[PDB]
Amino acid sequence: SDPIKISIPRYVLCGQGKDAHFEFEVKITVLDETWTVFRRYSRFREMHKTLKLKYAELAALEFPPKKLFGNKDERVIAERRSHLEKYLRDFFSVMLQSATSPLHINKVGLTLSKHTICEFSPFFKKGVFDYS
Repeated sequence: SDPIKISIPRYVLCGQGKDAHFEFEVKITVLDETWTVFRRYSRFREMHKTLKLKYAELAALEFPPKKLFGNKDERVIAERRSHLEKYLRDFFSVMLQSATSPLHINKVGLTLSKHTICEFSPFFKKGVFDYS
């Protein structure tokens, strides 16, 4: 009844020195299949810019800006985690509603599986550190 579930349960520190940055643990579930990808903010933002020019309705979504107080402060990172989570959830909400989308709700007896999502955007494909 609710075909695509997503959460961001935690964020992890990657890299060493000043090249160290945060990635977000994205847990995705479609039907009864779950997998997890690690994605930094930049990758979310590029995903949004890329997909917005292909599906105009996404422009009604507010993407979270990166915040000028303290990239060093984990409280900032935690707020960002919450916001990215809400964003992904709304992203799929819109993509389930929009008729010209490959994700649209009319495929939910048919062709919507891990595969539809993974192909829909390289953002959701299992790459290196990602896992199922």
